[PDB]
Amino acid sequence: MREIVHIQAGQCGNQIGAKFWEVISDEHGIDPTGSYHGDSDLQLERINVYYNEATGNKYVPRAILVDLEPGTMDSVRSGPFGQIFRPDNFVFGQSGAGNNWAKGHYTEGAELVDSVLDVVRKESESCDCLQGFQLTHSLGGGTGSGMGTLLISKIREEYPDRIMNTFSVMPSPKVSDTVVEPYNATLSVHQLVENTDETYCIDNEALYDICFRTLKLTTPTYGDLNHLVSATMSGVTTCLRFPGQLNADLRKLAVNMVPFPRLHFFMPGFAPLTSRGSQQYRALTVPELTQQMFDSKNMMAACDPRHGRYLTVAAIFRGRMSMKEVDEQMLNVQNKNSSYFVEWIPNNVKTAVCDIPPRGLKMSATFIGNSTAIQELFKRISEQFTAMFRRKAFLHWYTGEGMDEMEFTEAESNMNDLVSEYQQYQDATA
Amino acid sequence: MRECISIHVGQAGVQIGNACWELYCLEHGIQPDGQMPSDKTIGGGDDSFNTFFSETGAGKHVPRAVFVDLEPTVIDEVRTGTYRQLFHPEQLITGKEDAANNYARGHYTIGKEIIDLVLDRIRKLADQCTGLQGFLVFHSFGGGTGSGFTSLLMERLSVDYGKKSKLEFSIYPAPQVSTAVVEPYNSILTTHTTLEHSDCAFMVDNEAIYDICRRNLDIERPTYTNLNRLISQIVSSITASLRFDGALNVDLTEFQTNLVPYPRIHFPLATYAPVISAEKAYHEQLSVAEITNACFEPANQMVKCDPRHGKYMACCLLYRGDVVPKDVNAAIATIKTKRSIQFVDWCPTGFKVGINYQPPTVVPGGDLAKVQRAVCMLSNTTAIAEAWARLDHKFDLMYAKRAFVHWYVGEGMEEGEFSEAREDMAALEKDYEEVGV
Amino acid sequence: MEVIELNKCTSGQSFEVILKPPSDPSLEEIQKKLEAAEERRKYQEAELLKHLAE
Amino acid sequence: MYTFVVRDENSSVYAEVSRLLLATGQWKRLRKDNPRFNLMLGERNRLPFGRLGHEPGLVQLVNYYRGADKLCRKASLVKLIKTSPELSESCTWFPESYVIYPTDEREVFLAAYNRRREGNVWIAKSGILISSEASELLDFIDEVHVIQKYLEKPLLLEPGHRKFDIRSWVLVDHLYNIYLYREGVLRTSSEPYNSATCHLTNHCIQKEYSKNYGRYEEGNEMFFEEFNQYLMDALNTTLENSILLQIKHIIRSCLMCIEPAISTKHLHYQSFQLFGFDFMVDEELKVWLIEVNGAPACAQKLYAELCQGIVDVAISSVFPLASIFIKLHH
Ligand SMILES: Nc1nc2c(ncn2[C@@H]2O[C@H](COP(=O)(O)OP(=O)(O)OP(=O)(O)O)[C@@H](O)[C@H]2O)c(=O)[nH]1
Ligand SMILES: Nc1ncnc2c1ncn2[C@@H]1O[C@H](COP(=O)(O)OP(=O)(O)CP(=O)(O)O)[C@@H](O)[C@H]1O
Ligand SMILES: Nc1nc2c(ncn2[C@@H]2O[C@H](COP(=O)(O)OP(=O)(O)O)[C@@H](O)[C@H]2O)c(=O)[nH]1
Ligand SMILES: [Ca+2]
Ligand SMILES: [Mg+2]
Ligand SMILES: [Mg+2]
Ligand SMILES: [Mg+2]
Repeated sequence: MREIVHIQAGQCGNQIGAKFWEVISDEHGIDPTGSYHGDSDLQLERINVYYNEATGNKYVPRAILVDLEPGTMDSVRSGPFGQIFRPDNFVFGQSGAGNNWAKGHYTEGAELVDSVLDVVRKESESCDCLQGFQLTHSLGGGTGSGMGTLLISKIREEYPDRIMNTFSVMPSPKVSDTVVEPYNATLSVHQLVENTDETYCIDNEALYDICFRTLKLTTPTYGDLNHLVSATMSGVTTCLRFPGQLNADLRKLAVNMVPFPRLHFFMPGFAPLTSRGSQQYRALTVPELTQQMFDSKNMMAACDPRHGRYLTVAAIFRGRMSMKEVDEQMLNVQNKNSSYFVEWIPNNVKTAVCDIPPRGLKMSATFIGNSTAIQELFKRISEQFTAMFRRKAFLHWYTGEGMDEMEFTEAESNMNDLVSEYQQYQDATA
Repeated sequence: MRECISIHVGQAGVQIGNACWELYCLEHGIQPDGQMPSDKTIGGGDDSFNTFFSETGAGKHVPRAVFVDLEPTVIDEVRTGTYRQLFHPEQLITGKEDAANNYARGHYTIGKEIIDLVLDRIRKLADQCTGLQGFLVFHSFGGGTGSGFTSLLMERLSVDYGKKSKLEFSIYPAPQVSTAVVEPYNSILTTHTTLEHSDCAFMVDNEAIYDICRRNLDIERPTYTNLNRLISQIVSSITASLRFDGALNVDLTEFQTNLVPYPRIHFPLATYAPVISAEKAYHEQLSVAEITNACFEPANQMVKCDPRHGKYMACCLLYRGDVVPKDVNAAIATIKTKRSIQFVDWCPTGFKVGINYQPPTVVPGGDLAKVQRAVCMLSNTTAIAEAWARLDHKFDLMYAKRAFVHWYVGEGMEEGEFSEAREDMAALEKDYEEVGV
Repeated sequence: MEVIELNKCTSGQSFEVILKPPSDPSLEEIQKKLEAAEERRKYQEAELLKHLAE
Repeated sequence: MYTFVVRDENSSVYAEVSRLLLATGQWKRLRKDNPRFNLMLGERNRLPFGRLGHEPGLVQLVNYYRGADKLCRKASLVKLIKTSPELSESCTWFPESYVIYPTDEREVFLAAYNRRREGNVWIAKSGILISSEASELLDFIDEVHVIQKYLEKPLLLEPGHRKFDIRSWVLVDHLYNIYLYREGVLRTSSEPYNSATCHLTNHCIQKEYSKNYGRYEEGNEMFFEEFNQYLMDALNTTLENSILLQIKHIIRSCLMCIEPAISTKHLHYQSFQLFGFDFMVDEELKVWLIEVNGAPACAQKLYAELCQGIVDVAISSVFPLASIFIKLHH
């Protein structure tokens, strides 16, 4: 009965957050009304991790919905699984954040954050043994980015001994809403490096390229992007939601994945890559899963793993398959490409198997890699940042909210430090 | 009659404990009920099996055992399992959140908050002992509880029970089933702290029994259930002398006397044979010579190493089933001429033999086949140091970069304890090399 | 090949064969270590809550 | 793809094997401390045998036999021959030897030495000292050696009246098949053997102290075809009959004696190893064993064929890709 409190902040945060709850509610046999109608006890054995029980055996997501405008949250309440959410956990303002980190972190969001922390507290008090928190948000906007990291800092103050986890969507000009996204992202990363234990880096650059090149979607929507996110999120939380030996809770995952405190930005991967309604008929063989899950084309962060080294890896296979063949294939990857795994962390690849597959598939595999190649992501954001900041472009939006140019300089420097720290261990030898 | 108390710590310790006590009950004819029809002395007894069982006025035979885990799932299965009636609640101790595969978290942070409770529950078993001789402690090297809390428990037992012996059954970490990257850290750390507090420790490498399950039981991908069923047979062989009428290893003190000349070098290598699949339709029963000779094949050892390139300090043969001394000595004579068996100059080249006419009991529906005779060799050979070397190498690789160290420091441990524990292991490897080369 | 100290009973028998002859910390100290580590945790947490206060 | 590591850079033999392996395109060399290897060309000293065979999903092989040093060290070889019943004190192909410590078999050596005086030349090996004076030999040791009977009447090669020793290369695979290389070499002395540089057939001592280095044959090295011919011409016999039968007997006796102690038949890792057996032969065409080398070099013109043989017999046998050897049957 180790509970996780979920928070979703902003448009992006609530969009994927909603899809996340749709997917796993279906995996746990919970319907839009909160009633269980599954055919396996494995579905309810660890249901308490993400759900609260009410009278009539109703299952209520331990989820808090946050935004500075009511737009997306009204869409969620009118969505398929809208009713399932605890109505009082809908915490929203009216002013919006205007894609402005400063508005979310210092002014507009500061006004709303206490209200959110009240709901968090009411949830946490009900917990038998709170593991920690998972946050879904984008880093390119204002609310999810600015207020999201504000929440994280406050939550760490009240719950300093609990694990902080995030699903952070990284901005990309291929799907850009605004030109100030590199600013918001750089300021957010600065917060994440300090105040999170585990961050899944979900790059919109990657999600777009996957949708276009692989899934052959000529005009990718956010729905096409979130089909990939929800599928990844379900996968990385499998070990948390079902019985298992490996990475069964947030802390044990952190201990396995995070050799150094600042280097906790994970590169997720998923196989097989599918589009919505594709409904493919041939299951993949265990060898096929293993080759694809490690393939660059299946990474949700636009980084080439062959350009860096793996510090740690977590692989999760779902569905009825040969655990013997899985072990063999996993051992085969490491032994065939041993150069890409740091030799000074022995046996840094851990594998889990879950009998229950995701809907629409007989076989699937989820990848979680702590690679030094993730620096490519932060480099990219840093280049976009400096291109504008060298001319102090668009800063007036931020100085108008009380921010000083120094705070940008500090944020940039810390991210450039993160990049250099990754490069340090990419060259390190035993 | 002198009582023995079994302490099962962490997931590995508990689940192995479950396997052992299940087996014990079958061997002594005790039911899940806790009833033992053969025991005509009701409510008490001075018998050899009373070393491991106490008796109630109603005639229930209760394991002198305590189960501890900093997380309730595993012990909750015991509370609801087949042998739920066997134990009483105060024996099963559980926390709320585990040590997260972190030695420092199990030793310092969470250990501090439950150590007094456990010792009190242990005290309540000891108060029911007329002549408590010592403790049998089951735990993993790799887990946070198994490593962290055990070392804390071993320190305090030496305080509250200074005169009493303490034996370990330790699970050495193997990647094929390991659940954490830092298990080499935890292993070295708990070995360093526990070394002076343990009189004799039996290491079981999960790698070895994993392959024994693949090779000899034809199990494609062994589970903990497969591993524990086999481990329990080994443990039963080792503890049979404490539970049955005999004259070899009749108390815990005799284990140290017979197998441990030097205190620090208290890690006997266990070897067991035969291991036969219950699915083998046709099987030729193996002779005394054939099973005794198998005790010198690395493929049957609890820890894979090469005793040929080390020296012996002591050896003990523990037979179960149709075995007579004449056939044993005949097998020993033949084996000595064929194999490389060199003792240290200051030890007799000999074997302490123990026979029990009752063949090995096997769990119904288990993977193991019934055999008419089996043996478990306990040999203190310097070759087991190969396992320390492997472990210390993995430790050196990670610690050179201080990888994962922050997780321990954050729990209150000082970075110095790492190098301190590593130094102790460096000396230990040095001791082994002096004695054996 | 000398057998010695042969002991027999209804349950079994034991003996020894020789092929060749030869040729601490107090309870107090423990409580200190657990408490010293506790203070280091409390210090580290205090520095965090100090940093967050800034 | 198979993988291997190199941890002995100063190995001429396995530098060539390493090159040959890569040239197949089916072998990739890793960093020396990468543990996920199929093959290990390990260091000469303190090789970590204890870390081999513990890598799931990897068949691991190494180019050395743990315990083979009992054969390849002077003092250990002596002790092995005297104390092993398979070889026995009554061993007619190994010179009379004794182990002596500076500052032990000193008493036993003198006991037999006094017997000799009433040919009594010996040799002290760790810099070497040949002398009939026991008192001088013992002094040389003090300021661990072996004292061995010096072969006063060696077979002398003509023209030159010069001595020599024979080097045989033996490859033992993971199944303990004993493979004798077709080619051997005679390390010759270029100086006339003087009863009272010309006693030591060492290639280094010859090149440095001999004026006559390389007149009779290339680098004071005679190979088997020439040596065989000479034996037919001069003595009316063959290399096979007069010498090799004894060589094959000695090689088998030594390696079969040690097999139970070093065999990796049922081990979690596997071993092969290249040995170099060094022989003298006397006037009577009687073969003697000098020593065994555990890390032998090869003759320059033989490196290619031998090294390719190691790959075919010892390595490819375990790791199949996509005879120069005489099998000494047991
Ligand atoms: N043989 C055997 N080994 C086990 C078993 N359970 C766990 N292990 C091993 O124990 C090590 C991990 O330690 P655990 O005992 O599971 O962890 P713990 O003692 O509960 O400590 P924490 O969970 O971190 O608080 C790994 O190397 C496992 O392979 C078991 O039932 N049998
Ligand atoms: N017992 C003996 N009787 C006669 N000559 C002997 C002898 N022992 C050694 N020699 C000669 O002295 C030389 C010394 O070589 P030894 O093999 O003893 O040392 P080494 O190990 O330094 C040379 P390598 O390793 O190349 O064979 C021999 O090649 C041989 O020519
Ligand atoms: N994958 C995905 N990304 C989104 C979505 N909505 C916005 N984003 C990304 O998030 C950034 C805009 O942030 P947004 O969530 O709209 O700002 P906020 O609501 O004020 O926190 C841009 O980089 C977008 O690419 C969505 O539904 N899916
Ligand atoms: Ca009784
Ligand atoms: Mg938006
Ligand atoms: Mg546990
Ligand atoms: Mg030599």
